[PDB]
Amino acid sequence: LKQKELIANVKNLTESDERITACMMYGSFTKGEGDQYSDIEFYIFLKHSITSNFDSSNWLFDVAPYLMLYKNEYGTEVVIFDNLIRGEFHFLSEKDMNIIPSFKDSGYIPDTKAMLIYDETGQLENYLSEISGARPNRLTEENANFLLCNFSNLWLMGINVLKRGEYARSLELLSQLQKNTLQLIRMAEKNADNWLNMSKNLEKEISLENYKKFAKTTARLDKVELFEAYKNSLLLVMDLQSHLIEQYNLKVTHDILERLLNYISE
Amino acid sequence: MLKQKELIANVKNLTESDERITACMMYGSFTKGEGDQYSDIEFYIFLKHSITFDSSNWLFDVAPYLMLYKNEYGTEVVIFDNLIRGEFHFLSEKDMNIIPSFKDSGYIPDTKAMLIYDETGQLENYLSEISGARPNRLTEENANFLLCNFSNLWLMGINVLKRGEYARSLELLSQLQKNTLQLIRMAEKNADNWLNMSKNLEKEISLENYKKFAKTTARLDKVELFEAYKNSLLLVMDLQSHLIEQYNLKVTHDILERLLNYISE
Ligand SMILES: [Mg+2]
Ligand SMILES: [Mg+2]
Ligand SMILES: [Mg+2]
Ligand SMILES: [Mg+2]
Ligand SMILES: [Mg+2]
Repeated sequence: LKQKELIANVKNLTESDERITACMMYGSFTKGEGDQYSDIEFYIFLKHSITSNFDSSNWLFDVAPYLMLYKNEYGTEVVIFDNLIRGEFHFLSEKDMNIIPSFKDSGYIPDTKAMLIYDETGQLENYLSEISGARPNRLTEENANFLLCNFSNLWLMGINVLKRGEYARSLELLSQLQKNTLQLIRMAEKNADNWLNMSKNLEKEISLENYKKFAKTTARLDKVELFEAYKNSLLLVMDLQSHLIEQYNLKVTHDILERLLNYISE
Repeated sequence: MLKQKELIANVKNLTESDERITACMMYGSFTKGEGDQYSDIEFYIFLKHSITFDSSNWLFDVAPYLMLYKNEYGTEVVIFDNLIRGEFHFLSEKDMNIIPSFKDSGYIPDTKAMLIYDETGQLENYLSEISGARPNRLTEENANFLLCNFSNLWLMGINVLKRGEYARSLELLSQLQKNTLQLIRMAEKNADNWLNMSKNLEKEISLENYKKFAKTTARLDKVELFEAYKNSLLLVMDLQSHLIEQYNLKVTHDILERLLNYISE
C-alpha cells in the first residue's frame, strides 16, 4: 500500500528531525483495519519553544509531494498527496501530550503498540499505557435517555420545517437524526464500540433487519421522500424504544412517540 | 393567536416578575419577522449571579412540558405539552457580555423584538451594539476554506463509498452538502444565512442551483450514492469557475478534474 510507504516515511522523518519530540498514530492503521481506501493520521509533538513557527508546509512535502494542504476547523493540517492519499496531521507542543489520557473516553483501544511511532523521552509510551485497553461503556440509561430526547427534539424540528416547505433544511435535520438512530441501533444490538464513528463498518456490524429499517429513513431532496423518511425514522425509533425500555428507565415513552406520530397528519 | 405567542407572553410575564431574573433576550425567527406556526421559541435568561436555579421548575411555570433535556451545546431544550419546541439558555447576568459577539454569527435586523425584559438597562446597551450588524462572508479566506474542505470530505466520502461503507459515505455526503450550500451562497452573493445555510434555501438561491443541489442528494443505495458524489463534484466545478474570477484559490480546475478521474479509478 502507498499509505504504508507514507507511514514509513513519517516514522523516518519524525525520528531524525530535532524539531519533533514524539509521534502518535491513530485510526484504522492502528487497529488492523487499514486498506487502500484509508487515510493516514498522526499527532506530531513538537519541541515546545519552536511550536508556533514550525514549518509544517515544508515538512509535509518532505513526507511526500502534495496537491493540497489546509488547516481544518479543529486546527489539524489536512493534506492530499499527489498520489491522492489523504493525511491528517495534528501538530502540537510536547507539553500538550497530556491530552492523550482523555482519548480513553473516545473509543475502544484494545492495543497501543501500532500507535507509538516515535517517543524521545519515554513519556508518550507512558501516556499510552494509561489508555491501553480503554473501552467506554455505552450501554447506559444516560445514553438511552439522551438519544431518545435528542431524536424527539430533532424529529419534531425536522417535521416542522418540512411542513413549512423548507425541504433542504428538513433534509439537513434528517441527517442529524440518522446519526442518533445509528447509536440507538448500536445500543439495542449491543455493538457500540464504534460510537462517535457510528456509521463505520455498519454493513458488517448490525443485523440485516435494522440495516434495512435504517435504509428506509433516508431520502433525496423531495417532499414525498422526506415525509416517508421522517415517518419511517419515527417507526424505527418506536421499535428501538420498546426494546430499550426493557433494560432502562426512559423519560421518552411510547405515548410521547405516539403524540409525534399523530402530529405528521396535523 | 399562535400557540408560540401565548408562550412568549408567559415568558415575558415570568421573567419580569421573578426577582432572580435580571434580563431576558429573545432570538431566532420571532425577532427576524419570520416566525410562524411551525417555529420554536428561544431565549437567553440572565440570572442574578448568586442564584445561578432550578430550570425545570421555572419552565413548568411557563407551561407544562413533555420532555426537557440539555443538548450537546448546554442549551435546555423543552417540548411543551402542546408540542411547541422551546430553547432556553440560563446564564449569570455577568455573562451578558457574550452579546456583542452575536454580530459575528449573522445579521441582526431587530434588537427591539429581542428585548423581553431588562431590569438595569444593560441588555438594551449590549443590544444597541449589534443592531443592524452582519458579517461579510464574501472573502478569499472563506472561498479557500470551503473549496479545500469540500475536496477533503469528497475524497474521504468517495473512498469509503468504494470500500462499500455505504452508510458512512451517506454521512459524509451530508457534510459535503453543507459546504456546497455555503459555496452556492458565496457564488450568488446571498450569504447572510451562513451557519444556517439551509434556511429559506428554496427562496434564497436560484432555481438552477437548487436543482443542481437536489442532484447531490441520495438514499442509502450504492448507485444513488455514486450519482450524488459525481454531481456534488460537478456542481463545485461550476462554482469555483465563478469563484476563481473574484478570489485567488488554492483549489484549481485541474485539482477538481483529478478528483473527477478518481471516481473511475
Ligand atoms: Mg483513517
Ligand atoms: Mg481520518
Ligand atoms: Mg426558532
Ligand atoms: Mg431554535
Ligand atoms: Mg411551579
